[PDB]
Amino acid sequence: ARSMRGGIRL
Amino acid sequence: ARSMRGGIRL
Amino acid sequence: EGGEVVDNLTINSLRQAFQLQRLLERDARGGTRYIEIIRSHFGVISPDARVQ
Amino acid sequence: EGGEVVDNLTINSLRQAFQLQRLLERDARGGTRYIEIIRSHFGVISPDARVQ
Repeated sequence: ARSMRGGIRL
Repeated sequence: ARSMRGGIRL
Repeated sequence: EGGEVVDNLTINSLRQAFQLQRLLERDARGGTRYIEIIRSHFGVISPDARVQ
Repeated sequence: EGGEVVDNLTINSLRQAFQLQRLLERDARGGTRYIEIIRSHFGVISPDARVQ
C-alpha cells in the first residue's frame, strides 16, 4: 500500500 | 461571483 | 407533385419537442464549456483542476 | 591518427556526474510516470484526478 520499487503496479 | 448568464467570463 | 409529407403529431413527440427546447435554452443561458454544463444541468461544483 | 581526445576532469564535472547518476537511480527505483516522479523526487502526494 506504500510507494513500491519500479513504480506503481497493483 | 455567482453563475453568470452566457457562461463564465470574468 | 413535389410537396413535403409530415405525419400526425403524437403528444409524446410534442412533449419531447418542449423538453428539447428547455435543454437548448439551459445551454444558452448557462454556458456550454463542460464545467458550465455540469454546473447548469446538475447541482455540481466541479474543481477546475480535474477538468483540465 | 583517429584517436579520441578528452579534456582534464574538473571536480565540478565529476560531482555533476555523481548527482546525475543519483537522479537516474531515483528514476529507476521510484518509477517514471509523472505522479511517480512527483512522489519520488518531491514530498508531494498528487491526487490522481488532477493528473488525468
